Formats: sequence, structure tokens, C-alpha cells
Amino acid sequence: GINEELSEVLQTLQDEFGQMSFDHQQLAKLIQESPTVELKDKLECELEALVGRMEAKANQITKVRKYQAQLEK
Amino acid sequence: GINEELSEVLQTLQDEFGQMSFDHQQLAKLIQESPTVELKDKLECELEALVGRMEAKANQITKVRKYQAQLEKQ
Repeated sequence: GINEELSEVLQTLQDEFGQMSFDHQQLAKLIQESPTVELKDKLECELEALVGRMEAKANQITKVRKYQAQLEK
Repeated sequence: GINEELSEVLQTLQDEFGQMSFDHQQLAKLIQESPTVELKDKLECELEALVGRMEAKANQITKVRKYQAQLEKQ
């Protein structure tokens, strides 16, 4: 019941992480093939924000795994 | 039915890509923390292979999205 629910939570977290990761690689390609420096800078700002959200998300995933581990103990 | 199934496919692809991306960052930290050059080299070899698999995977995702977009453009 509680473990059933933590697996749903992890599944959900990892799908968001997969989406962010995909978007990260598209931004990175866009950046490499950007002509203007104006646009490269706008996209690099957004890439850095996305990376921050990807770090926060990875922590949530790490913490939910510890919840699961220090429980089925 | 066919659109329901293409979303399962994309979800599956993006979970693999998410896993590869997470592993990429762990490898990169391990590499910074490696003492010996023998082990740094073994890990950099693996990082470069992982990057090749991440490129292949990103194409699969890009293609499945294009097909979903084609289908909705009707």
C-alpha cells in the first residue's frame, strides 16, 4: 500500500527526468547550430535553468530510493 | 489505439534516455575522482560509448515524434 504508492511516485519522477533529458539534448544541438551570438546566449541561459531542474529532479529520485531502501530493511 | 501505443513507445524510449543521461553524469563525476590514469582511461572509453548510445537513442525519439506529428497533422 505504502510501497505500491512509492513505486508510482518513482515511475512518475523518472518519466519527468526522461523528458527533461530529451529536451536538454535538443537545446544542446540547437545551440551548436545557432548562427547568432544573441540566440546562443538566450538558449544557454535556458539550458542552465533546465540543468538546475534536472539536478533537483535527480535528488527527488535519490531520496525516494532511500525511502524505499531504508524501509524494506 | 495507434496513438495510445505510440505514447507507450515514446515513454519507453525516454526512460532509457533518462537513465543513460543520469549514468552519464555519474561516470563524469567518477572520472574527476579517479586516481590512476589506467582507470580514468577505462571510464572515458565507456563515457564515449555511452554518448554514442545516447545519440542513437535520441534519433529514435526524434523519429517517433515526427511520426506522431505526421499523424496528428490529419
